[PDB]
Amino acid sequence: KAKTRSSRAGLQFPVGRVHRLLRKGNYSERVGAGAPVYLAAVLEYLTAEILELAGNAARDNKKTRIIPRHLQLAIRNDEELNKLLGRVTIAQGGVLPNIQAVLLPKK
Amino acid sequence: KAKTRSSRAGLQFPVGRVHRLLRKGNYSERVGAGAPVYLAAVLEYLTAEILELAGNAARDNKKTRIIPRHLQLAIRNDEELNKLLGRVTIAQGGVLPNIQAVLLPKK
Amino acid sequence: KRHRKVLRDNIQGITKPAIRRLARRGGVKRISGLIYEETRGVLKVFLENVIRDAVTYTEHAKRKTVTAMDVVYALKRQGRTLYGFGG
Amino acid sequence: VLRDNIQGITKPAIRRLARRGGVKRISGLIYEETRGVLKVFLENVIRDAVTYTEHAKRKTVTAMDVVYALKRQGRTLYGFGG
Amino acid sequence: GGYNLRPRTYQPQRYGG
Amino acid sequence: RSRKESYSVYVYKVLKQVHPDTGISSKAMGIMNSFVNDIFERIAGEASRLAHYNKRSTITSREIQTAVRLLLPGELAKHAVSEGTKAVTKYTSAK
Amino acid sequence: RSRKESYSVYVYKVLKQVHPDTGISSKAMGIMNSFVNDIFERIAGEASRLAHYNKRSTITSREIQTAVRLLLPGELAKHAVSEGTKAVTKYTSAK
Amino acid sequence: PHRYRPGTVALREIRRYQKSTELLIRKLPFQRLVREIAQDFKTDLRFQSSAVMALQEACEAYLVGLFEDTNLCAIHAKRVTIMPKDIQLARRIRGERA
Amino acid sequence: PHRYRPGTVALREIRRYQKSTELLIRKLPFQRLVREIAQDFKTDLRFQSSAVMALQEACEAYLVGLFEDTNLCAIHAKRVTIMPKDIQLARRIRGERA
DNA sequence: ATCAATATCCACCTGCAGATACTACCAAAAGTGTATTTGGAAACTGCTCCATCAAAAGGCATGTTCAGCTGAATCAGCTGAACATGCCTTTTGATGGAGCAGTTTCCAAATACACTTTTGGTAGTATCTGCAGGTGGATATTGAT
DNA sequence: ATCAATATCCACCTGCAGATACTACCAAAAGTGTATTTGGAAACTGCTCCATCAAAAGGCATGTTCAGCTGATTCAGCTGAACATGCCTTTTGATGGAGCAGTTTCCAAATACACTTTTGGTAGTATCTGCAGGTGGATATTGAT
Ligand SMILES: [Mg+2]
Repeated sequence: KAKTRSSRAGLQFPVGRVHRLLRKGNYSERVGAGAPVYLAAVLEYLTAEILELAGNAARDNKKTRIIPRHLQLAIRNDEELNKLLGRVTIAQGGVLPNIQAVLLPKK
Repeated sequence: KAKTRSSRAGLQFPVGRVHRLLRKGNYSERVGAGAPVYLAAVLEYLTAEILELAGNAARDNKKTRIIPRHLQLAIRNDEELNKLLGRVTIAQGGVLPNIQAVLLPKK
Repeated sequence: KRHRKVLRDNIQGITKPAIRRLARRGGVKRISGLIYEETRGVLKVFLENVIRDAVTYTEHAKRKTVTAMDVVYALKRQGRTLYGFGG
Repeated sequence: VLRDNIQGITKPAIRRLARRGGVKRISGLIYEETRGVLKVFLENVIRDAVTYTEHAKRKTVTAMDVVYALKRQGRTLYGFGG
Repeated sequence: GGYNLRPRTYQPQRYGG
Repeated sequence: RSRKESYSVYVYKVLKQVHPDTGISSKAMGIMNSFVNDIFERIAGEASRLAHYNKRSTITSREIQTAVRLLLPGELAKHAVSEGTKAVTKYTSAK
Repeated sequence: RSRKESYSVYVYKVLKQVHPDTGISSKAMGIMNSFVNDIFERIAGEASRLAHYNKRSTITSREIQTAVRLLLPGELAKHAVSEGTKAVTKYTSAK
Repeated sequence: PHRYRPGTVALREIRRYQKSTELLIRKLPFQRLVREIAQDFKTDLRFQSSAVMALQEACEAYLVGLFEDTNLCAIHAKRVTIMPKDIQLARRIRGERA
Repeated sequence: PHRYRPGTVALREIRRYQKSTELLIRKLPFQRLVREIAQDFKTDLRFQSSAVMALQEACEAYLVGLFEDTNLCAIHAKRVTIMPKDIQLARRIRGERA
C-alpha cells in the first residue's frame, strides 16, 4: 500500500529525509508539500552534474573508480561549478596543472 | 509592581523585544530566560563602545551631532571594531585620509 | 499611454571625471587612459550582479517596485553589507 | 639536538607547497614569512575548533570541531563530515 | 543518464592563463 | 552502535544512471556528502531568509526556486529549476 | 502608519550616558540601527548553529556566550562576555 | 601664468576627496544606468528613490575600495600610474574572478 | 659529470607536485605544532586522528592557494622569484590584514 | 632665499533643515502569575580510539660552485596632468496623475499533529577486485661539446 | 650538428587494501484521520514614484602644451638552484586507559494561555538650534628665478 514520496517524484534522493532535515533545521514553522521534492531534485541534479564530469575525468586517467582528484578536476574545469564551490576545499583534490607562461624555459 | 526585564537586568536595551526577535527568527525551538538578557547586554555594550569613539570624532571635528563620517572614523580607527565590521559599508562614511608614501613629492 | 523613452549607452554617463574623483578618494595619483573603459566594465558587472539579486527578491515578493530593502538584501547576499537603508 | 615545533615545518616541505602553487624561484626570507602565516592560520582555526570543544564539554577536539571552524573562517573543507 | 544535464560546459578564464 | 545517516546510497544510485561501469572511493563519497549537506544548508538558508523577508511561516517550492536562482550560477540554475519543476510536476500527478 | 519599530530610543539613551551633550543625525541613527540588527543576526545565527551542532533545541545564555567568543575579536569579546554574565547573574538574583 | 607641476593637483584632489563623503558620480546618469540594467532583466520596474541611492552608495564604496587595491598593485610594480592590469590583478586576488 | 641548470628541476617539481595530491608536510611535525598552538587555548587536550588531518588538508590547501596569488604578485612586478612583499601584498588584497 | 600666484585657513554671520521635545494616546507588546510540558544535566559503564612507545626507513641538513636573476643607472619617447575655454546637462523645486504597495476580513486548502503500520537504510559482516606499486626496455629531454 | 646522462613513458604483473555485496533489525517514513493555520481573492486606501518643465550653477568636453613617468637597455654583483652524502627524524606497527557516547531518569526550566499593564510609536505641533554655506581677510604652499 505504501509508496515513497521519492518513487512518486521520480527521484533517487530521499524526499522523506529532505523533509525531516528541513523541519529539524529551524528554517520555518511550516514546510510546503513540494519544497522537499524540489530541494531533493536540485541536490540530485547537482550530484549528477558532478558525477557526470568526475566520471569523464576518471575515464581520461584510464580509471574506473572516481577519487577526490577526479572531483577536483571536474569542478575546477567547470566555470559554474568552480564559482558555486569557490570557497570550498576538496580534501585530497590537489590543483590543476598551471605553469605561468613566463616561467617556461627559453629553448 | 510591574518591573521590565531590562530594569531587572540593569539595561537600557529592551530584553522583551530581544526575547521576541529570537522567537520569530527561527533560531531554535525554545529560548532560555538568560539568552535575551545576555544578548541585549552585548548589543548595548557594543553600541556604547561605538558611540563613545564616534562622540570623540564629533568633538575632535568641532561638532555636537554624530554624523555617519564620525561613525566611520571611529570604526576604521579602532583595530577591533574595524575587524568586526570589515565587510560592512557605512553609507556617507567616506574613507580615512591615507596617501601611500611613494606618491608624496621631493627627496 | 506614453511608453518609456528608450534607455541605451547610459554607462557613458559615468564620465572620465567621475572616475577620476573615485580614484582620488581611493588614493590614486596617476591614471592610464585605458582605466575609464576598464572601470565602466567593472561597474556594469557589479551593478548587474546586485540588480539581478535585488530584482529576484522584488519578483519573489510579487511587487513591481524595487525597494531599498531588496537592494540591502542583494548587497548582504553578495558580501557587500550596507548600513543606513533599513534591515 | 632540540628545536621549535614551527621549524619542524622545513625549507624543503615549504618548497613543495610553493611548487604545487606553481612557483619556480624562492627568496630565502619566504621560509620564515610562510611559518608566520601558517602559525596565524592554525591559531585562528584551532581557537575556533577548541571553542566548539569547550562548548560541548569535551576534552577531545573532533574532526567536526575543525570542519565547523574552517566553515566560519570561510575555508569550508569537504570530506571530514558535515 | 535520465537528467537534464548542461549541453555545453565552458572553462573559467584564469588571470595569467 | 547508533545510526549515522548519509546520502551515500543516493549518491551511488545517481552514479549508476550517469556512469554505470564507474565506482567511487570512500574519500570521494565523503566529498559528495559534504557537497549535498553544504548546498542543502545554503538553499534552505536562503529559502528561510526569503520566507522571513516576506513575513511567511512557510517554505514552499517557490522559496526553494528563488533560493536556487540566487545561489546557482547561470546554466546550473536554469537546469536545476527545470529538474525541480519536473519532480514537483511528476509528484502532483501521482494518485 | 503601521508601527515600524527600531532601537533608536535605546541607542539615544546610551548616547546620553557616554556623551551627555552629544546629538546624533537620523542617518547616523540609521547606521547604528543597521549595526545592532546586523550583530543581533550574527550572534543569533552562531547560537542557532552551535545548538544544532550539539543536538540541543534551546538557545541559552551559554550559546549566546560561545557565539560572542566566536564572533567578536579579543578585547570586545572579553568586555561583552563580562557585561552579559553581569546582566544575567543580576537578572536571576533580581527575583 | 604659473602652472602646478604634474602630481600637485592630483595630491590636492586625494586630500580633498579623502576628507569628504559626498557621492562623486552625478545622481541622474547613475539612475539612468540602474534603470537600463534593471529594464534588461525585467520591464515595467519602478524604484524607491532610496533603492537607487543605496545602489549608488554601494557602487562608489566598492569602486573606491577597488582603486585602493589597484593602487597597491601599481606601486608593487614600482609604478605610480594605475593600469587595467592592476584592476584585474586586484579582482583576481580578491577572488572576484578566476 | 652532468648537472641540470637552475630552474630545470624547479619546473619538474612543479609538474610533479601539481599532478599529485599527497600532503607535502611530514605528519608528526604538524601534529606537534597543532598540539602546541592548541595547548595555549585549553590544556590536556586530545585530538581525533581525523581532526589533525582535516587541519593539515585545510592548512596545505590554504598555503598552496596563497603561493599561487603570491606567484601572480611576483610576476606582476616583472620577477619570477616570490618574496615576502608578494606574500604580504596577496594577504592585504585578500583582506587577511592591513 | 626672494617673490607672487593662488590655494587654504579660520573666525563671523546668518537662515533654516533637521533635530529635539512636548504632548496626549493607543495599540500592540511586554509582563504577570499559574497550568502543563519536557529538555538536558547527572550518573553510570563500555568499548573506541587516542596517546604512548619501541624497531623500520627515507627525508633533510649541510656546505660548495656558479647560473642567471634582480635591481641599479640611464635615457628617450610619448602618455597623461594641467588648464583654458565654451557650453550642455544635471540639479532643484515645484505640480498633477495613478499605479501599486499595504491593510484588513472570509476562509477552502494546505500543513501540522497524534497514532499506527510498514520498510528503507544502516551496521555489522562477508566476499571481490581496481589499481599502486613493482619490473623491463624503448625514446625523449636536456645540456655538454 | 654529436653524444650521453637522466628523465619519462608504456606494457605487463599481482597482492591486498579498499571496494562491492548481503543480511536482520529497527528508527523514521508513510498512511489515516482529525486538529489548526495560512496565504491568496476581493476591495479599498493614501503613499510615493513617474512625468514633465523652467531657470541657472556647475561640471563636462575638448584642444593645447610639456613635465616627468614608463619601460627598454645594459650590466655587475649576490642570492638562490643544484647536487652528493649519512644521520637524525619520521613512519610503522603493536598495547594500556581516557573519555566519547550510549541511555534512562526526574526535576528545573520553558512553553501555553489569557489575563492586565505599560511601553514605544506616531501623528501632530511647536519649538530650538547646530551647522552648512557663504564671505573677507589674514596666512600657507608652490614653483619661477
Ligand atoms: Mg535595454
